[PDB]
Amino acid sequence: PAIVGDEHYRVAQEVIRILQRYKDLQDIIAILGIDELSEEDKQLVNRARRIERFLSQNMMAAEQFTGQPGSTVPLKETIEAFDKLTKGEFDHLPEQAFFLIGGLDDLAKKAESL
Amino acid sequence: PAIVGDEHYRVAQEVIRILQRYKDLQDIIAILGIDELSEEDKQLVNRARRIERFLSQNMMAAEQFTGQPGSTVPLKETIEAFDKLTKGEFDHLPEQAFFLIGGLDDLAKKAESL
Amino acid sequence: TLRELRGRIRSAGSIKKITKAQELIATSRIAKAQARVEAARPYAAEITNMLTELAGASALDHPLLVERKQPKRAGVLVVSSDRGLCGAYNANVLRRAEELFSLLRDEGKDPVLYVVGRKALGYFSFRQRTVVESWTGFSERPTYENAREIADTLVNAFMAILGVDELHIVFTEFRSMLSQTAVARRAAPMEVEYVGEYSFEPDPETLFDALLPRYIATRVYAALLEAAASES
Amino acid sequence: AEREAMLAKTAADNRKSAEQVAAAQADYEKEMAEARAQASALRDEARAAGRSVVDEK
Amino acid sequence: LVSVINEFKKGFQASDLEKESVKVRKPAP
Amino acid sequence: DVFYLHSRLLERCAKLSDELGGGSMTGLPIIETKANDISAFIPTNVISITDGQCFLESDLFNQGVRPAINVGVSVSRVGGAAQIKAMKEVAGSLRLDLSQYRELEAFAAFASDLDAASKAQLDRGARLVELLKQPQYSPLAVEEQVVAIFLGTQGHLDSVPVEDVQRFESELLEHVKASHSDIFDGIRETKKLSEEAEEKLVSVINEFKKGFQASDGSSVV
Amino acid sequence: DGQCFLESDLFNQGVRPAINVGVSVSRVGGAAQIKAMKEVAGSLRLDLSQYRELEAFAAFASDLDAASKAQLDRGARLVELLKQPQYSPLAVEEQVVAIF
Amino acid sequence: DLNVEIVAVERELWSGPATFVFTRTTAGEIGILPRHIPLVAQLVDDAMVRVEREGEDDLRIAVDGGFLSVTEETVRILVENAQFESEIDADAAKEDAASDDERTAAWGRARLRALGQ
Amino acid sequence: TGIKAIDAMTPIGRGQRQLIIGDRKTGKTAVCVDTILNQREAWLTGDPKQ
Amino acid sequence: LADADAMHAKALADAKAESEKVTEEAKQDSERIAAQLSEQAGSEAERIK
Ligand SMILES: Nc1ncnc2c1ncn2[C@@H]1O[C@H](COP(=O)(O)OP(=O)(O)OP(=O)(O)O)[C@@H](O)[C@H]1O
Ligand SMILES: [Mg+2]
Repeated sequence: PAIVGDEHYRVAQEVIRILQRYKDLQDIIAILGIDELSEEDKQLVNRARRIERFLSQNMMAAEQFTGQPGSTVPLKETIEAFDKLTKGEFDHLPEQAFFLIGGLDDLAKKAESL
Repeated sequence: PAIVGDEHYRVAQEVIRILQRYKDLQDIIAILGIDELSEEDKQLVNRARRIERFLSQNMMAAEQFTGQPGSTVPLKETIEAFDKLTKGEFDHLPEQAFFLIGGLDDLAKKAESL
Repeated sequence: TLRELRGRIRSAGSIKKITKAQELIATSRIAKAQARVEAARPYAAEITNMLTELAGASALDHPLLVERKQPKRAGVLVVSSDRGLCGAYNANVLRRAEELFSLLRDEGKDPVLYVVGRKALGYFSFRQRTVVESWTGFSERPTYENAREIADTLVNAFMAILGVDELHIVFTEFRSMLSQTAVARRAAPMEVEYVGEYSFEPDPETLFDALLPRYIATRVYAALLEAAASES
Repeated sequence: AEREAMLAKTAADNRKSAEQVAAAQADYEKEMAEARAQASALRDEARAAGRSVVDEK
Repeated sequence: LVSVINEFKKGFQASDLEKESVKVRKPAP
Repeated sequence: DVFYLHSRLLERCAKLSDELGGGSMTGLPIIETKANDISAFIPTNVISITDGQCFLESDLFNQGVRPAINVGVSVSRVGGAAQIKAMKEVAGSLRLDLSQYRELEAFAAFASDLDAASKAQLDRGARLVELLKQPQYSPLAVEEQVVAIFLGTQGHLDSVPVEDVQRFESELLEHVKASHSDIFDGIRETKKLSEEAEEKLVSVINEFKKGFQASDGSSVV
Repeated sequence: DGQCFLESDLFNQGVRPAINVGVSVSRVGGAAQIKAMKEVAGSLRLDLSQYRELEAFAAFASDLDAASKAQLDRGARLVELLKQPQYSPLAVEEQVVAIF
Repeated sequence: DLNVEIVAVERELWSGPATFVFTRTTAGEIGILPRHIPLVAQLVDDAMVRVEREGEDDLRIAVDGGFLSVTEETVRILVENAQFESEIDADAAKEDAASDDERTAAWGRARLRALGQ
Repeated sequence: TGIKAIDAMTPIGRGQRQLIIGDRKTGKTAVCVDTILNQREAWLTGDPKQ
Repeated sequence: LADADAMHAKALADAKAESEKVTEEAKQDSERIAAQLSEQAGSEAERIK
């Protein structure tokens, strides 16, 4: 909390908690199936899928392969975006919308493109 | 298989397979108990105990280790006996019947003595 | 020493895999057992409703509703699992059963065992306590036939043969997933529960008498289902 | 009486037909399976003869 | 020796609460 | 300098540029690990030096998984660049399938209680494991390997019993070579499994299935 | 020519004098016994080793066969028979009668 | 139309609407059509139930010692164990009908009666 | 190499350095002799590039 | 009933035809395998020579 802002630490810890809970539920999903989870578990699984896919990014190193310039997401924008993700504000967009996109502007544009 | 024949090779490799599975299961059996194994694995364990004890033999040089005289088992009889074991024809006999016998006739005699 | 440690680290890994598999299979079987518990709720509710109606129309002198004049023996149906790895499930059930036995002795009643599940048989045989009848091999997947047999034996003992003047059932109630509590219920004689406020064929006395054993059977079945869910 | 006869025999004929469709299916499948098993045995015997001839040569 | 063992074993002293209810649906008995 | 001793050696094994003729020298050093201790000094050194490792384990050998490469632990840093396109596309899902099978192996006794997808993965993995088994002194040409892995990854073995997979593959190739060599010739000459060749291969697999006698007496279709 | 591998674990269990039957062995064997002792105790060491192995195996089995249970009983009685307090030697005749 | 539901002790067995229900209670044979007065009765040990399903053909059920309840909302048949006519094994029912055990004989006879004898 | 496991899971491209590592009597010399044998089809082509 | 009898006879005839074709293909495959293995044996004998 000291070197980074308290908001940064809170958002990062929330993301870590969500991802850890999802990693725990992976065994149940793989063996018992998604439908054997509870509604709260399914909501968390959707949110964790979207979070972990939003952790991806269109790297500059990939510009040579696709052409899409790489994104340099400002730290504040990443913090607020993941605050929105962990609070469920983007749980209604398709998972493919979160792949390889830097920031909320790119998220919205890709969502509208799907 | 090109030297000892396909039958000998198959029986030897099946015996080794059963014994390796038994060695892998011995950790489970000592703690979780035999009752918690799969039915196939339980049958395999019963097979493997008898196979281990049947590999024991009353050798001539060990008369002063056991009192009883030594025995000689033809290779054909060994292959036949182990094919029967690995295939199940002796699962009904007690495992102690397979200890220090050396042959199928001795197996029958010791089983009757039990 | 290093060889021993690596062998132990192998065993522990195999045991971890087996126990994780068992945990996930138990998660599945909890869902199955809870679904069965819910599936039997309609019959229980409807039989209870018609039983209340008949009791309203009945005389309420059935043997299962009147305490014996001097209770000598009190049967106890201890519902335990038939396979291990169930944690303190059996331990909790049998601790509650022993507490019930102490309470019965404090009341002068001599407990007599009916035991469901192999583990309780071992527990009671080690302690030189005789089980009059025992049923095993269905605690994981109880059917209504097992409950019918258990209730029939219990009711026959109650009516009687040395017989028993009372009967309790100790089992692990499945209050919620996190929590399962060993509870003892007196399944006979049943208390008449008057509360603030139909036709019957044949007359409500015979119909009520033929229905009450069915009520005991369905309650024993619900107890077995809930014990299976708690075991899982 | 004949009314009865017809009803019952019609019953049994719809029975025969329902059982005979299954019987034709099962018999065709059994004959096909036997033919395929004999073909596999013939191929296996050919392979065994090939092994014997290669070994002897 | 076997006879001795058997005759000795002949004389050897071995050391060996909720309550189910029917709701009557009427207010008084 | 023992590390150097091995390094100085293994680094001769290189692929030369086109200016030097384009020749290459492939190294297959063999190391005996005592009690499967890959953390010993020489094993550590040569694992560091080399580009990849086929880890052979005696436990897998005794289970009958011979040639006994412990997939998963075994790695090749060159990766798909060292595979023809046919094998690259066919064997892409093989690694994930085997990993899932090793994860699911603890559930082999409860296949009734698993999800449909999980049970299908377990059944697929057992047959893939049987598929990777291979008799000694009998290497398979790349086209035959492509067809064999195609049988398993695409699900054509899902109907064959596990204990018969080794035979079903062995006969099927023996059939294809003798009668439908166009598939092998296409894979060899073009290095990829074309769509028309894939359809022909599927048709021949299905035709062979009808004439295949499972060791248990059942039919596979 | 042999071992008498005395085990602390066995010593604490009350198996005194602590011979781990499995590890212990005498390669002179029956040649160093009187014929009565040899005949009475010909397979005793191997029987006890098998008993120990089975006791480790049958630690938590609840469906032991009749032969297995008989083997455990015989082995436990033999183990009790081989217990012996310090400074209480037994003549060879008494030893053969005991193992008998 | 009647709301007819047949509830086995283990599970709910059938819930389709019907126009007429028919069964032999311990005190005689009875038929129920909508707006029947509330009733409670015990089906005979070897009883059978006919449910005149409005849409398709009637449903014949072998019932094991069930109870019958009629209510302003629904007609309930509580069942220890029941089988639809299509699920009955005719040979098994015939064999059981001769069984010495009272329960087994009654169940087999109920199966025969539901099947159509 | 001709071994389905190696050619599918851990492919060896010429110019690579692949280590066959394992305890005794596990199949290493077998793997390498199989690899050597598998090159006969390439040799019989007569093309130095193969 | 008449249709089922005719279709059963047709199915038996079709099974006979399928068995004939299958055994013909089996003889063809046996000849192919024998030729391949004899060629292999000849090649191995020539290599030994
Ligand atoms: N794929 C295989 N299928 C069947 N048997 C095999 C296979 N690979 C090896 N073997 C057998 O396993 C044994 C060990 O083979 P190999 O000689 O190649 O081992 P190695 O690992 O080189 O060991 P060593 O240290 O003895 O040289 C031999 O019997 C060989 O025939
Ligand atoms: Mg070698």
